[PDB]
Amino acid sequence: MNIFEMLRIDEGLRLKIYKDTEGYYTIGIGHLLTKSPSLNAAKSELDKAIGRNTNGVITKDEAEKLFNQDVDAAVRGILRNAKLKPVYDSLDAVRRAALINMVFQMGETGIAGFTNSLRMLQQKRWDEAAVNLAKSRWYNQTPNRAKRVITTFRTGTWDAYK
Ligand SMILES: [Cl-]
Ligand SMILES: [Cl-]
Repeated sequence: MNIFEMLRIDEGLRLKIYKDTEGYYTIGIGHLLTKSPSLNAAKSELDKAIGRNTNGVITKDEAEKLFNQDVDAAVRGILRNAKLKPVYDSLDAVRRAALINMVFQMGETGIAGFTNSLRMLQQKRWDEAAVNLAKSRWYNQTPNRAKRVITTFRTGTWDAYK
């Protein structure tokens, strides 16, 4: 298990534009296209992301390519952020994957709300951090995925994912 397999399990793969759990147009491996309500505004963004006229459909290769760029950007965003960096640097390899997952799902700005949990993770207070993480819209909206990420932070293993 690694960060790619992990995120591929949590987001799935769809080759045609779909709407995510929040109702936004997405495609591929959890690649958000836009928050507007317009399917046309989403086809245009897709087109622009792929470099071709897609008509809302892409191939497995194109989805994987966006996925590769999105993980890379998630990691780079963590490393550039003054609040996230130190947490990431303090974590072991498994737990780093867990933080990346959260950033890929919710963006550096969604993660902003986790001030308290991040401090607990930095301190290595696993159980406490797990409790605190769970008191969040995140956890209430996508409980199953939240449980898997949380357990990964609590345990430091990929058990939630075998
Ligand atoms: Cl893009
Ligand atoms: Cl879920």
